[PDB]
Amino acid sequence: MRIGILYICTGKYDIFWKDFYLSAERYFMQDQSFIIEYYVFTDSPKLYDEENNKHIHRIKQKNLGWPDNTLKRFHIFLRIKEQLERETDYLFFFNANLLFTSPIGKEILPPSDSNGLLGTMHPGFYNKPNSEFTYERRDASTAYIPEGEGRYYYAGGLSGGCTKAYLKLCTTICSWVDRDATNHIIPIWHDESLINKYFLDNPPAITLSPAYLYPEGWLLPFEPIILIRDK
Ligand SMILES: C[C@@H]1O[C@@H](O[C@H]2[C@H](O[C@H]3[C@H](O)[C@@H](O)[C@H](O)O[C@@H]3CO)O[C@H](CO)[C@H](O)[C@@H]2O)[C@@H](O)[C@H](O)[C@@H]1O
Repeated sequence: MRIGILYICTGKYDIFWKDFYLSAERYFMQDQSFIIEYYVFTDSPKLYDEENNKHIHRIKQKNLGWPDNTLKRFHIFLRIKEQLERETDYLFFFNANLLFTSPIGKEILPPSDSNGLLGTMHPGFYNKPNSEFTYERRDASTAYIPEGEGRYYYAGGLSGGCTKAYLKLCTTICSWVDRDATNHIIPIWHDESLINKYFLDNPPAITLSPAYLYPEGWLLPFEPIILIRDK
């Protein structure tokens, strides 16, 4: 019924919201079965259409700068954590620069009987062998994986699940994030690095193809469902 969308645009990144939002209204989960809430974490004063729409929730979040912008992701999600458990059945995170090209239905929702959790295959690694996966390799990070270990390389920019299951992931990973800071370790790919470990312990109930991560200006043997805008 309810779909929480988590979205972060700080500094200039807010220039992505307008279109992400618009496309979402056309394509993403449009069935009267679903009510979509938008949690948009930003330091910008006003979003687009934020005045007319009651489902656009601006959350005041200052600019953390790179990498902490991406690194602190679950720290930032967890501020409204209690709100999130109230208002949403499912959560999904989109990288700021995504654009919906095609209709997305209930096909992507993890079942009940599952662990249900969702992840997308990184577009750069879908055609490569796991030696080529950019997994954090220092056993000093929480995000470390043994060489020749792991099934897929998962992307930072789209993830989700049952609200209860994806939050456990935010807190769990949020903690790993914190442990590494105590060791002065920053995983190589940051949150992506860490989510891949979690999805190693936790194979995701749904693994979406790279079509959902299709880069703008790459040729790939899929139809793009979701597109990645190029800066
Ligand atoms: C899709 C890509 O996302 C950002 O960069 C990601 C980076 O992309 C590499 C990819 O790893 C490589 O295999 C492919 O052939 O070329 C891309 C070069 O851009 O991959 C790492 C994983 O190691 C992270 O996922 C990075 O976020 C972005 O900055 C790129 O512009 C592009 O949109």
